[PDB]
Amino acid sequence: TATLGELAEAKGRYFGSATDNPELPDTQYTQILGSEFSQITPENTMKWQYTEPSRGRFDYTAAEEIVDLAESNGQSVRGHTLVWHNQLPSWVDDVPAGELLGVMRDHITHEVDHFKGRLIHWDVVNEAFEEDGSRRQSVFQQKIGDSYIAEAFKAARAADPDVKLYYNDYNIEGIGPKSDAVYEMVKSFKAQGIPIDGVGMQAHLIAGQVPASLQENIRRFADLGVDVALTELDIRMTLPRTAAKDAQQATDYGAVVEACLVVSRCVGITVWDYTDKYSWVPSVFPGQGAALPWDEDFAKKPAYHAIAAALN
Ligand SMILES: O[C@@H]1[C@@H](O)[C@H](O[C@@H]2CO[C@@H](O)[C@H](O)[C@H]2O)OC[C@H]1O
Ligand SMILES: O[C@@H]1[C@@H](O)[C@H](O[C@@H]2CO[C@@H](O)[C@H](O)[C@H]2O)OC[C@H]1O
Ligand SMILES: [Zn+2]
Ligand SMILES: [Zn+2]
Ligand SMILES: [Zn+2]
Ligand SMILES: [Zn+2]
Ligand SMILES: [Zn+2]
Ligand SMILES: [Zn+2]
Ligand SMILES: [Zn+2]
Repeated sequence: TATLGELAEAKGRYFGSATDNPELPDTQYTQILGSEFSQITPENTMKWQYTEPSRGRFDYTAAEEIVDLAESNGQSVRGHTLVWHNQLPSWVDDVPAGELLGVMRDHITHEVDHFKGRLIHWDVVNEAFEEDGSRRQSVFQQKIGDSYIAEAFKAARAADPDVKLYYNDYNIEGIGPKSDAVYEMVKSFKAQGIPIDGVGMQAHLIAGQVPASLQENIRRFADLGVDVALTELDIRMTLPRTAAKDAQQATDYGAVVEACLVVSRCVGITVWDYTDKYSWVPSVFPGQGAALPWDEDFAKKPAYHAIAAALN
């Protein structure tokens, strides 16, 4: 009957999926992508390695294809991601330290300006913290210093006054050292007038290990004056699949969805793609996989039932 996107929208939220250009030829895949979800996130082609492959020369070719596709289906789009230590073209490291801030600002200005009025959110800075809450020592942190994050958000806001600006990261679903650091940063930004509208919890989880403090963590951020979104949701398991593992995964998805629906400022959920067929998990986590609601043959898993039930 009703799709996840329609059920979510009925409750003032979106339910989307990320997708990548190489997947679009798969007709069965795109059919579900366009009808089941209300929001889309470019999995890769909006990243620095693609949009500014050589200094000062921008390329939005691939990203454009995804945005148009979403627009064709009446789906909103989240920009992802402007500043990140990964998938960064090699020339960025060669930029003289004293010039990096200008370069980062420029990269942000061109990409944000280019998609102005077409996206709902922008993951401005991605994965800036270590698990212990300290700053990740990326090229930006090292050469620009602690203010690089704030400067990135300022630059984004200056290029597009209406798009929601998000700080995105993983392992910040539960209350702990990492989410605490993000919490303090957001608190600091609001105090100093640094633009920031939301926190993106990637939610790359492990079946059976969903943080019990998830709901409370989402709420404390909401109380700070920012929205929250689960941006790259997947719940991986150690292969092979079993009815028991599938069932645990279903319970987990249901719990995650309920946690969001309980908090007024949790605006939506995006799964990092929706079918195991194209999940990034097997590639990065050896021996793990089957992390999405649809399996490799597009069969809806028990996890889908749980999500739909939670959305009601
Ligand atoms: O490159 C990053 C991955 O290393 C990261 O994987 C996180 C590692 O800790 C696990 O507990 C998390 O579940 C897992 O997602 O994900 C983000 C990616 O950019
Ligand atoms: O295909 C892979 C992408 O799905 C992957 O996306 C990253 C996963 O970790 C998250 O923390 C990042 O925000 C997200 O962009 O990047 C690697 C690519 O090979
Ligand atoms: Zn994909
Ligand atoms: Zn090109
Ligand atoms: Zn276009
Ligand atoms: Zn342009
Ligand atoms: Zn704490
Ligand atoms: Zn199957
Ligand atoms: Zn069912």
